[PDB]
Amino acid sequence: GHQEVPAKFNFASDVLDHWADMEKAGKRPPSPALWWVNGKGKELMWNFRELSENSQQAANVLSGACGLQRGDRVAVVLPRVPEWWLVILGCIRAGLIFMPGTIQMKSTDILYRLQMSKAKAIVAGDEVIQEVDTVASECPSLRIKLLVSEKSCDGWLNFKKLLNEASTTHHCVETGSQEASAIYFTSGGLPKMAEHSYSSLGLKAKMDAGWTGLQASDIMWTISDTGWILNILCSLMEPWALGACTFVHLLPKFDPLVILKTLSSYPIKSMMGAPIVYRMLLQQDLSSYKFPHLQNCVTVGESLLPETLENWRAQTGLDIRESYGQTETGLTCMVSKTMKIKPGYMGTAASCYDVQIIDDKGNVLPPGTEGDIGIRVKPIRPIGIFSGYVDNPDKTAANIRGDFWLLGDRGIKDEDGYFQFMGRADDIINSSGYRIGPSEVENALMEHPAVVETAVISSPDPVRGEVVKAFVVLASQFLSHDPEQLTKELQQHVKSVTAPYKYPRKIEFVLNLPKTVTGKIQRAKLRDKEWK
Ligand SMILES: [Mg+2]
Repeated sequence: GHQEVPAKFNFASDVLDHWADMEKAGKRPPSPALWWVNGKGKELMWNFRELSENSQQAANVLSGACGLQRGDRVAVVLPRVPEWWLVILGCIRAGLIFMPGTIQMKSTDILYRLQMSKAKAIVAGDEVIQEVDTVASECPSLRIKLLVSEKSCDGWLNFKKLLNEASTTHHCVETGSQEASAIYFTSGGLPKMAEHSYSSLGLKAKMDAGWTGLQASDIMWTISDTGWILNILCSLMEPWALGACTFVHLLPKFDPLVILKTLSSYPIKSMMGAPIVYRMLLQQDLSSYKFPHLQNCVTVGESLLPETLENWRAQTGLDIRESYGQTETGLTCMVSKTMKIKPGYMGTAASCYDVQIIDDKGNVLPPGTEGDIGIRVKPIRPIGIFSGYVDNPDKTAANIRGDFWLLGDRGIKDEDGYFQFMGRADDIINSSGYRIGPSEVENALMEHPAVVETAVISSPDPVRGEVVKAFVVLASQFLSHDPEQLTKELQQHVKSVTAPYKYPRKIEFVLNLPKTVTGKIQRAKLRDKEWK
């Protein structure tokens, strides 16, 4: 379709500079925008005027000292240091396409991203420059290497010193609402470049703002890798749309006790994290570290188990409000602060998204019927949807069904419009003309004492083309058991707790299962290998 958006939009000029201006005018006291701590005694805080000044300095470093021009792509690979926030704002101000990536990336990942994006610059931290420098020389478009570090390195520009020398006045580029602001690499096959516009990030953020329950004089802590689109949406835009403060902890180790201590030691009122953050915190006896100031707990990235919600309510007296989204769509469904929580449901449509469950032809289905979760993008493409996969309109096309952008997830919608996540459509198993969800099978296997962990996928079958296969991590108590007899026992066990057509006709015992950094089982990785 197409959009109904203002011609121009820029988050820095249209949002952040408002708050800076308000301070300058005495219309609001100097208010914290960014509070950073390293957990080792170093803290730093910018009010909105200082944030504006310092990010105008960043824009000047980038546009002036490094000569990056409007439309230039800037890889950003930083830990959780304030310079990530300054650099991203710097790019927004200067009209540069920022391309965030994780500080954990290896040189192969870096080479692929730099080459695929034809990035003209990389802004990197100490911890990744050795990896970058192994491959930087094979990226002919890469002209600028900006290092954020307390030290200098030959061949790298010293960002922090350049920042200090830069002018605090930068004329914000009058960016178009639909002009490219960022590229986030997915994994859809090989990683795709999801391009977002100034409006699909910033304007959408402005419209979503406060769904978390955050208010103007509050502090939000989003716990995120700086490379994840979560970081732009919730660490940067949500609080700043509201003129609230974003709290950032270096959090060099994902240390649940550091997290608890932090929540307990700072006046943090809202937090966002992946469900694993909450499950980890629940592995603590939270009771030595009360956090009475915390009011709002939100989560995205994985299904929030009803048990986790229950057990967080138990221990903290707080809700966890779930949200749902992907790189291409940002915040798609959420439980906002005023909405009742339905355990196992991820809420209702964002923000002028029309989210529906749709059938294989693209028709809206009635409540209670499983289909494909989609966002209506015809006749009008809503604000918040990405602009397309860069250099790949076919892959963008392939994900549109009728009037709908397919998220790739199955779902059901209840009577009040709440969505229940029913798994990745690509994880459904097609055996002997039956569709089989892996979750029921995995859940079945999990009831058995021998099974500590399991992942159920398709396996190519001689006789039936595709079969149900289970990878199982054994309880140590069953390591001694006969693999063949145990295999028949588990199948007998599944045949007997679910429709027998669902049972795993193959079982492989493994010592671990591949998982994301947020602890999600990577079934596609297992399925890939499993098909030669
Ligand atoms: Mg068990």
